[PDB]
Amino acid sequence: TVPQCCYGFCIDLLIKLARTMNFTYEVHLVADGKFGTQERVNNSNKKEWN
Amino acid sequence: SIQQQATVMLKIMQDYDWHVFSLVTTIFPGYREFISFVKTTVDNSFVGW
Ligand SMILES: *[C@@H]1O[C@H](CO)[C@@H](O)[C@H](O)[C@H]1NC(C)=O
Repeated sequence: TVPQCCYGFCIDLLIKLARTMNFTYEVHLVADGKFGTQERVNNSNKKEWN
Repeated sequence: SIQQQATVMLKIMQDYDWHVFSLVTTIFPGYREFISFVKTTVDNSFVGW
């Protein structure tokens, strides 16, 4: 969990939303590195999301 | 038990080319657990029909 630097348009919109609604930013990268939609788990255990 | 019996019934329904189903029960507390299990299995649609 090394600290990376991420920026762009989405972070600017997030900062604007935080300033308008007095929020705070806790940006953290996803460990999976994917959107993580519905998928079939191994051995048909259960239905969950990643 | 009821929990595994519902799974067996659904596995049987998988064959015979059956996909649409509807169940009718009573107000007994034991039957409500079966209904809840069926609803959870329906919500568990990642695999199966
Ligand atoms: C923003 O909301 C926080 C709520 O924790 C409040 O303490 C703060 O005074 C607010 N700032 C403004 C400018 O309204």
